[PDB]
Amino acid sequence: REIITLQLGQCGNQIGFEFWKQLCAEHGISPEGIVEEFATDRKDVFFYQADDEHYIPRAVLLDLEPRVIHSILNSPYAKLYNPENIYLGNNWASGFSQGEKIHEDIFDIIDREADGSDSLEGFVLCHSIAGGTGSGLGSYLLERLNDRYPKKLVQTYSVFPNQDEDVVVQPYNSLLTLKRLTQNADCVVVLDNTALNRIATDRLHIQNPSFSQINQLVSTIMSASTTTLRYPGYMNNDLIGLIASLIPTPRLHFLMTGYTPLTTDKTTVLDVMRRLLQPKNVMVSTNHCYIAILNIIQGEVDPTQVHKSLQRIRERKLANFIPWGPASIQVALSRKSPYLPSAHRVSGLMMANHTSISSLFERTCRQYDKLRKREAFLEQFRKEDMFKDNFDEMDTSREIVQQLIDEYHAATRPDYISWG
Amino acid sequence: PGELLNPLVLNSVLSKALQCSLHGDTPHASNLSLALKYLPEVPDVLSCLELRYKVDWPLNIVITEGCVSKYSGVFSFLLQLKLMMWALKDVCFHLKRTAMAGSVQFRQLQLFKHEMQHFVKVIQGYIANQILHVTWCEFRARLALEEIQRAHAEYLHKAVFRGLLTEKAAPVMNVIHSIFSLVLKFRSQLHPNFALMQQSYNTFKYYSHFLFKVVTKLVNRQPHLEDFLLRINFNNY
Amino acid sequence: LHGLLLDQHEEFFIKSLKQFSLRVEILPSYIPVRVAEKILFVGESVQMFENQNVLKNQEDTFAAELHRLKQQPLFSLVDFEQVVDRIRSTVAEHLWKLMVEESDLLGQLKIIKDFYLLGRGELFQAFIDTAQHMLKTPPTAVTEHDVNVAFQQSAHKVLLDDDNLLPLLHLTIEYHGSGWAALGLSYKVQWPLHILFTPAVLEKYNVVFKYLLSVRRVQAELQHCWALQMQRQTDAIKWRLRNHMAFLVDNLQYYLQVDVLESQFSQLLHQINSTRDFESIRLAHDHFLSNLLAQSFILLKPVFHCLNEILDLCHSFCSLVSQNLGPLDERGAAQLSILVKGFSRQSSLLFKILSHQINSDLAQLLLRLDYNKYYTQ
Repeated sequence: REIITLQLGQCGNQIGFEFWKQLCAEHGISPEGIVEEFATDRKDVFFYQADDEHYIPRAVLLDLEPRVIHSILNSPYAKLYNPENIYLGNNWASGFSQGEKIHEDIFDIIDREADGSDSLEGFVLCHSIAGGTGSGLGSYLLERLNDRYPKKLVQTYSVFPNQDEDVVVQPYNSLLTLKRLTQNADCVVVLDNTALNRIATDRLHIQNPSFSQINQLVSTIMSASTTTLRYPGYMNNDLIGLIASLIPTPRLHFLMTGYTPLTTDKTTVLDVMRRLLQPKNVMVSTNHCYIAILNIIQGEVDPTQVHKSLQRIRERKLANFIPWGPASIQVALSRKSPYLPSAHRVSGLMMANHTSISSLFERTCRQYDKLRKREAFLEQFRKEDMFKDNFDEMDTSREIVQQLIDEYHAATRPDYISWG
Repeated sequence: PGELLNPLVLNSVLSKALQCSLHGDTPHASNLSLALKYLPEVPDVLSCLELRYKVDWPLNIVITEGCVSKYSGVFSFLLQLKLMMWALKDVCFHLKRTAMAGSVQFRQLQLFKHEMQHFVKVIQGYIANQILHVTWCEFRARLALEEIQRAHAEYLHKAVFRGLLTEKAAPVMNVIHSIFSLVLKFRSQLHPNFALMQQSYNTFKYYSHFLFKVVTKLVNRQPHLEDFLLRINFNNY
Repeated sequence: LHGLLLDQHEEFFIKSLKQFSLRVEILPSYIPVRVAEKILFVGESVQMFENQNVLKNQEDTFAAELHRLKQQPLFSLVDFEQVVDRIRSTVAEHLWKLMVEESDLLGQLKIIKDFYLLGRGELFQAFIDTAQHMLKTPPTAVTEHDVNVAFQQSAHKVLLDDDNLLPLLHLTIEYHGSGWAALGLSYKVQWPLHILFTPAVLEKYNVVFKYLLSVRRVQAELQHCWALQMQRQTDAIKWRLRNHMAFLVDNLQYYLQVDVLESQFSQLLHQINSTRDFESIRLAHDHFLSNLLAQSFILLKPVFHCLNEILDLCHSFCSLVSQNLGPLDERGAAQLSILVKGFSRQSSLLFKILSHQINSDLAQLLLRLDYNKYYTQ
């Protein structure tokens, strides 16, 4: 419905500014907030209706030790948004305590936007896990939103720390943030930085500017999630109607991501469905089984080829699902976005609950367990000591993620009617 | 209930609904009347509602005075599907306040709720294909004076035929009532008792797994129904 | 000029097809039968492209031409035949143009060859592989849909993809009378093409599809057997001698059918492309059907009834051997001897029959007797 995006950390403010620039380029808006003569669309999903027909976007700009936020200010697109949400480290405990002291002022900032809106449906959190300023601060702030607002939804557009490492404190930070994500979030969209870097090196031969193209990829994915909301469709124009179909139980809420044009910075639909089932198109690097598969496409589509192609993917017998529940591959169609150049006309996206992410979680679990038992990589930091003299929250997060991996591998079995 | 016994309390919600879509005071939003066809007296899986459209005179001789009633029929069919996405939303929202620090009783109760959302989410997506994409393909490229009456008379027949309201696909439609009624039992309980909703879930599984067999068998009698077996189960016997 | 009659209940020696046919018997004695055939052509053709339209502006010319002939109180036979053939020739050209250009015939002929005549080995090998158990077993009502969706899926499996003229090819199974025994193929046709692909020529295409898939299926399963035994003894080594012994004449027969398809398809293509008559399409199809019918051996019942035994024994033998792995001393030598004697008998019988007198078919026997060991066998 109405969604306010929340951005924290330097990387998170970068990807939020990239998202707002992508939505300025997508919709008929100037970088001043002026409505254009070709703007009809719904623009009350992220844009607050301002007084001179300005669709001023709903953004909360929060920073911790700002360096790149000055460059975000140094732009003509910093006059498009920012309806007075302004405010002035490298560890999870440090960022957690730094958010802990300033919680009242940022909560007043959130409260201003909360009473300002007519309605609200979800919170978008854009920041990186174990990224320093994002980690710790994001987990504390996530605790505060779901403590304060149990009436709304939480979605997290996040990258997981899979970059093959010097910072050695990152698995502890990721596990603590992961405990907060498992019990205080309803949906987390997980991507691998290595798979995105492999695709970026596949399309062109870049070495250094991978991050900018990854920002564009997350921008297109985040706009692709709500294109059916901003532009009139039929179904999953409520976010919860989309989120409900993939999640069987509120511990398994992590979604695979795939996008079928891979040179992005006409074709038959069964072909791009089979293409989207590839891990070369999936943005994440024993037998694992999908729990539920639902896919989005917006582009040049034949309206009658949908039943032919869904029959063809059914009788292809290509994906092997989960034997306790009656899921389906669910085909949903959205509108291709106008007011922007329509190139690479067929564009599809998949959101599916797969147990293959349990292998990546188990790799991070094994790395955490090894570095924790060796105890030469946490190194007893003063922020970690002042946060916890006894260091039992890491053990609690270990217990939570051990339960999660057990739930994962029990869901892969046909015995998940009883709890695991 | 005290309300919803007359065609004038829901009929003012219509003028309130039109403003919230930014589609009001247009000739498109002209000639809308809202009535009921039944007084609520029931697991009420039915929905009582009629919506009509009409146009000015020299176009109204083509848009017959019998077709608008069947528009009112297919409207109530889709709205009957919407009643599930209200009641299922209700039971998960009543469950939401019983969460953060959950136990076994929370997670297995949402484990029941998910697949009943999922069933309705794919049958609604099936009808949100048949009555909107394929029968619109042959009423958006089927508009080229008697021939216009003939093409429009094909459109309405295909919209009721591919919606499975017809008696040809009626055994597929009969099992859908058995799903919907168990959901209406599932909605009243939050927990008062956890196992009583589990009983309705275990019956719902039997009926879904049987709906597959009857809709696969009823292709011998339907090319449009070939899609529905594939919607409701995908790569699942 | 149109096809309409004026005289009812009294004959005027004429009545496209039936309800417009020639009444041959009543015809006057100063009029030959040949000119009646020409008149019948003109009327049937002008009726064909006249209706289903809901053209030609030579109606005034034809009316004046006939009107001048009508005035003469002498019957001049050369005048009558010349003017009716003058109408006939332009009509035949125009009808030819409509059918050959408005919906392309080259596509129709290509589809007929590629599916009835087994133009591709990969698709049909995939089809025999996938729907093996369904078609091997007797027919029922619901297996038709199964083998049809398998037939489209295998076409996509070899990645030979095409929509439109693939739905027209629809598999058919007559249940209540092994599924392979009643397997046919139908192909749909539209109104300009409707005259050339009358139901009789489709029923003729059905038979050659039925024969070609049998020899193809035999050819696949014999090599599967030989492959199974080699990959894993006296009793075993005799079996592979027997397998190769059957395979030689099998591959030769299939190659002969490939030769006749190659030679006759080109003749049909040249005869349609060398002139614009309607008569050339008829005679080209007659030539094409006659030579194929001879080479399929249904015109000679004994060699037909020998190659049939050679195919049937291979079906049973190849089905039996794949169930077991090792040597069979539980009456394997008995059946092996029965099979080798019957096989040699039937192969020598057909070899006697084959020795029409067409040069290629005579010449193809000589290969096995470059050797003089199909000479004692």
